[PDB]
Amino acid sequence: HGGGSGFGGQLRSWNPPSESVDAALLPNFTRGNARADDLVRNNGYAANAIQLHQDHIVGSFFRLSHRPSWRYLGIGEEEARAFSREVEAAWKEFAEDDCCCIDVERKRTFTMMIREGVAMHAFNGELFVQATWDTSSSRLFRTQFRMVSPKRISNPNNTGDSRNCRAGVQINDSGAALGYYVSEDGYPGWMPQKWTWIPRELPGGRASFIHVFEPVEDGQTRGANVFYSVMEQMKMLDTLQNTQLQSAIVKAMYAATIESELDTQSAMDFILGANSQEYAAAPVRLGGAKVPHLMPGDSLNLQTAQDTDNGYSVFEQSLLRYIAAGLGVSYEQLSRNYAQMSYSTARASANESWAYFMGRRKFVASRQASQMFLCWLEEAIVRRVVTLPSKARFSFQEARSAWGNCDWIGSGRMAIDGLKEVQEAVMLIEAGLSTYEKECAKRGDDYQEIFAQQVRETMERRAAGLKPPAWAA
Amino acid sequence: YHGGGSGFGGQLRSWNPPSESVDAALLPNFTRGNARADDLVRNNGYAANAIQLHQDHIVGSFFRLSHRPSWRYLGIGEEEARAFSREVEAAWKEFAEDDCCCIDVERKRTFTMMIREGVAMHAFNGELFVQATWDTSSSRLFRTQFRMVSPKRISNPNNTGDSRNCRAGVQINDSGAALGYYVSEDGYPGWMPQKWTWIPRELPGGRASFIHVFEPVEDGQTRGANVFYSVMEQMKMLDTLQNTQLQSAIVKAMYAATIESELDTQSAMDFILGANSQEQYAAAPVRLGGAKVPHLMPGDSLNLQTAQDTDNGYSVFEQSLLRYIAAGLGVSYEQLSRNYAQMSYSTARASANESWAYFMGRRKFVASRQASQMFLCWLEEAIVRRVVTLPSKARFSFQEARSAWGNCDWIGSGRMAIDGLKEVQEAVMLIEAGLSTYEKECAKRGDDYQEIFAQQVRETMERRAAGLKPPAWAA
Amino acid sequence: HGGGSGFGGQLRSWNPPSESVDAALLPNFTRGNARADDLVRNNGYAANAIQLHQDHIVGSFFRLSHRPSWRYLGIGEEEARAFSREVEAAWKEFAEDDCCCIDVERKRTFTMMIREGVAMHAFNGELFVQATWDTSSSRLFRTQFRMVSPKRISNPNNTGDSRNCRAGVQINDSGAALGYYVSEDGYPGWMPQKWTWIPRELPGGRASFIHVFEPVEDGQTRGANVFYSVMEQMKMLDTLQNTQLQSAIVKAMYAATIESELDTQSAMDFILGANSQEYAAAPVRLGGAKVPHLMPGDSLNLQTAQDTDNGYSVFEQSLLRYIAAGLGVSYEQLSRNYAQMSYSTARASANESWAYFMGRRKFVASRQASQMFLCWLEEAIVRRVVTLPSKARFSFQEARSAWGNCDWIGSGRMAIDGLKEVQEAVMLIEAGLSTYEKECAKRGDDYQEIFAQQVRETMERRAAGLKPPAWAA
Amino acid sequence: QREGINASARYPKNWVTTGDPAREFTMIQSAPLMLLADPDEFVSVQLA
Repeated sequence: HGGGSGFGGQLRSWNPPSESVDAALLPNFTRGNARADDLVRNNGYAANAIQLHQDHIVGSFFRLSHRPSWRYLGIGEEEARAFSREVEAAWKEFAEDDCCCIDVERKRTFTMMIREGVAMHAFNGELFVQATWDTSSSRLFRTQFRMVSPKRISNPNNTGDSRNCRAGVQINDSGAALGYYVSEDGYPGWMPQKWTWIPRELPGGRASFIHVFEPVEDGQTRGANVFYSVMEQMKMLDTLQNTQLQSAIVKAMYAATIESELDTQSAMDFILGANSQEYAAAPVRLGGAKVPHLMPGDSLNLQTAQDTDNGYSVFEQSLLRYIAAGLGVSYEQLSRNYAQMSYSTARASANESWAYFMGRRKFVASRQASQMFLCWLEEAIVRRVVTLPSKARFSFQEARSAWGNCDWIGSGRMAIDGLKEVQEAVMLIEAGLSTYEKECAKRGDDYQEIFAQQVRETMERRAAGLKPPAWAA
Repeated sequence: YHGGGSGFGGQLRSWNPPSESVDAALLPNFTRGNARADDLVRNNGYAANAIQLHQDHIVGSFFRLSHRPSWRYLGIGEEEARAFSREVEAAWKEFAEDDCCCIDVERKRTFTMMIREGVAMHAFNGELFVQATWDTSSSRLFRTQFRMVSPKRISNPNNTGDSRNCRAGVQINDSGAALGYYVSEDGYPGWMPQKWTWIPRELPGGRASFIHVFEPVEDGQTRGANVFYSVMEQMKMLDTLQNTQLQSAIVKAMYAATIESELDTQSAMDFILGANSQEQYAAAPVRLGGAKVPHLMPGDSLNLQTAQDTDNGYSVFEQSLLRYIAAGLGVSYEQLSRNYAQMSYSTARASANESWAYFMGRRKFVASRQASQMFLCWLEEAIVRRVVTLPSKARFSFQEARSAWGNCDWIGSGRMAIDGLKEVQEAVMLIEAGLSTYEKECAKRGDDYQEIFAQQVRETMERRAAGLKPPAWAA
Repeated sequence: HGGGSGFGGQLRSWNPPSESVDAALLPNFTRGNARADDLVRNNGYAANAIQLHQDHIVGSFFRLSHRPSWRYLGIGEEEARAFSREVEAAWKEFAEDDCCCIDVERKRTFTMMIREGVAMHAFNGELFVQATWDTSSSRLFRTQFRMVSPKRISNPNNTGDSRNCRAGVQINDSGAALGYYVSEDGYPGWMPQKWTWIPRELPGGRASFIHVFEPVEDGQTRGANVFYSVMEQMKMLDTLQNTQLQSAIVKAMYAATIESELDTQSAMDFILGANSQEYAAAPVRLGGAKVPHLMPGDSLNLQTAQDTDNGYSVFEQSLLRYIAAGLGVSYEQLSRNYAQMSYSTARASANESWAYFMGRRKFVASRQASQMFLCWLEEAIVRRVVTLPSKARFSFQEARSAWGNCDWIGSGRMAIDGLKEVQEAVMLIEAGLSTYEKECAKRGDDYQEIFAQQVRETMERRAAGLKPPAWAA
Repeated sequence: QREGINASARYPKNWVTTGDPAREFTMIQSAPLMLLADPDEFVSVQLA
């Protein structure tokens, strides 16, 4: 009834053409990406939002925590944890390598690649990573990675979409991804953009190509950026602010008017002073306050102008809050209008934003990082630089998820106060309902090396013979 | 009564709604309503915001299982039941969140993705459908994969009419219980035939082939209705309102000044504004210098229109309508609109707790049900392959105790700490007073007590071996 | 004397008839429910109201506590407790069945049953549930419940109402109904409409049918929905918001006015930029300020329009307060409005709302749950899944109320801040005024399984050898 | 049209007529115009 026709007609002419998400998105998929890129590259708010995503989803660092299923594999805890320590050390010394050769592009580190993927998935809807084997064997690990822009995946020869070939993506009957088509760079746009077909999964068990996105309906082959719900509104906001600024420029730039019957040059000389002794018209000096004389017929009237912000600030407030709601980031984070705010309200808003950010982190960054880690781990175990337990019930290729089971640690939730939150943390640990690993992970570190460094600190202190710390006996 | 009769002074004399069942009230335009809902969620920012709020609060980032089989009902020893629960939880934790990502046939979703996609489909569609099937590939230990299917695919085959037993391609018996569904294949591009296929809900052996989850409102309802029905027109018209307000502000701001000269346009421009001295209609563009007060002559004038307020009550009117839509959608207005201003601590707490209660109810009635159904379907295959050892002295087998063996609860994102310190004080004092339990508070926090105790004992022994300091739990 | 004629006439015509509520309601009984359904389906406020009603009366969970009158039945307390715990175990393993087998439709659980029933009683005045014995051997229980909307029950073939056959309800001379004439499903609207008569009570003492509503006076047969005093204002307010939105739309749409004797195309070209050099007249490029040069005899009148919200916010405040009073719900939770109210005021509002909800819960949901629970209990007893005490002085049919004595627990009062209420409960327990089962019920738990779980927890803690919890010795 | 099912392959309708000689009438409504997107693809040969 509400969706039927509308009260007194109303929406009698509106009826969306119900089709699948692919049918809704694909026809203008390239144009949508181009518009998103234009907005993000020429709009301050879009850049602020993507920066907020970058700093919150993963932060400035990302620490691995590899917890293999020893119980599932029938593996003793001692060798399981020793192997975990070995692989953690290898991964941490390899990922942040100053060689920067984790990617063949040699311009990014592991965290930088994760942030690139997060950003382009945010403003495009999906992320593409390719894993390759560098021919050079000088490095212990010859596996590198490459980020791919979503626009680089497209139908070869501009062929139309089919049942199985949708936008350069060959999928099976079940819809699972099978093959991808990629193109080399097109700069300058004058040479052929050739095509290359890459299987998503190499038959050996390794994942040659990984395409991660959050689908909204079955059969969705390409992700859609969150911007789609705010495109026109943010473009209109930018246009309105720009034209309002220009109008204010004009209204302020015109201030006074003089009218007279005689020659304009003489009138300006005898009214505005001018420098007639020297169309350039007649620029005048700016000295002290001056009062002219005028005969009847002439008149010099200043213009009262008009208030340059007659509610435009409130309109900006409403539009910015709408854009923030569409983006999923808090209004104060997006606009930095932290006025008229109370402690409890700011805390609640930051809390909900943090919950959304953590959800997105787990669903994008953690998954892609785990995938990259297992891809590297396959080469590591093949090159036997690490050794699985001999009593392994299942092989690594059989239990990749079990062997490569891992979570991640990003930037912690920086409290507005800190005092209350850390009192809460210490009261939690003393009450025993939480644990050191949980709270250290929340703050942004790992209890293992925290305890190791505590041992180092107390050893140094007792060697210096000054004072034992608050952990001894 | 008098209110429902005719109305004061006629008033609502033309209001005669055709009293009928929700099937007659919704099925004829069900596709159109769902299409409008999809349009709103794809275009309107508020709809997407509400959907994301549902996604992040109904379940959140994580969704953990807890198997609590009715050991007392089944006549099983508690230790044996605990061992069975531990082994099945181990299998589930190594299976559901696998990096294989092969829980779905689509090979691009996780189990949390399953739950959140399903709850979103129910939110903006009224119902959710998941096909639990068996795959022939032996590469995996488990040959069960899932696929959520939009309600659009469930439709009347060959777009024919509907009967007493058939409703939009749904077969219901005399009692009305559904038994089979005609699902149409995807139609991208629309240049190939849309073919239907009939699927039963359960296998002859009892395995649920097609899980359907929704919340009916009255007896006889067959299809769920998205909550957005009552607010479709409000959302659409407010979108149009913001668009037209943007346009009006643009034009009224853009037209700033005007000239009333008797002469030609270019003469007026280069004698009132300036410019000229061109390089090579479009009149002439004036460079933005400074001041440049002009001179005028009789019969000529310059008028700078003052325009008017760009937000003359628009913000407050939109705020009122946002309260309206928030009430309709069942989520807090402040969370929906990012209007976290001029709110007292008590007011914020009240809104947060009522919205959280609603979210938890929705969680238990949708996500818990769907997860339980799919988990028991998986456990069916697990016990078929005997990957888990059933107790020997069971008073009943699994076939008669599907629910008894599959009795489980779920824990999504825990109660978000609005203030943290006060909540932790109340929790610790509850523990001291003995009114709550470790498992209860861990569940409220989004955790479980057994593994947290195991981790605490592990850390205790580790630091004991290191000889640094015992923690706050000894002897 | 006020009720006679009024001051200066005024109500010289307002003389409503004096008749029974059934007499004043039944002729338009269908119309009222139709309009109520229309509002609840296509009104945001109504949907919010019903959702709040169900979520507060019941919420997520709704559990049982079986307290038979062992003192009256002459049964030992320990045997009574053993029977109570066994029947509770059977009931809990039966109710949460995933197949929704308690419903013949097999799509809703027990809590869903209760919530749907209370909601349809709210927006219709009454609830109808029937019990059926299927021949299916797949389950230990053959009794299932089926809901009936008030539309399905009416006078067969729309026959004229009589003294005892009122709206399809056959009532004895005294005033207690005994038979119902239900109608089959109305969809699709081409199959013949059929009627089936059902006695409310089976001859054997089992409630075949149950109809729950609260009457307002003697002789009442059908309930009245909560909208009977509010619906006209509700729909009028909906119309007001619609037309005000339309007015705002058109006022924002029409902003500028062009006046000129010139032909419209040339006028647009020379004034509003236009692009005639290259239906919908002509699109206008949105660009710079574009100061025009209208000739004498022309006008560029910018319409200042009018404020969108001229008192509509205050009007919505007043009307929503009236609707809240009519619905018995607090305006705050009704309209999601919580501004300019203090902690004490909010607590008072929540208190009165919670008191109303607890009364409504007891008088609707508790009664329905008790009825269906005893209906299941009689089947369980006759099925011998549970054994009656040997010392039973009275038979089950005699002591049906005594045997089936039980209460119910729904979602607790989640108060404003938690800490103050929990500490006051703790000090109540210290002072010995409240009791453990009372406060755990008010929190939504049961002291029995609470104690069992605490015993389990402390046993686990002893086994792990970390620390005895706050219950030992 | 009032029920909004104007687009359908087949349309059944059983409807009664009022008055003393009341009687039921059944109706099937259809609008078939089956075609082929490739008219020249098929070839028909009349034999002799």
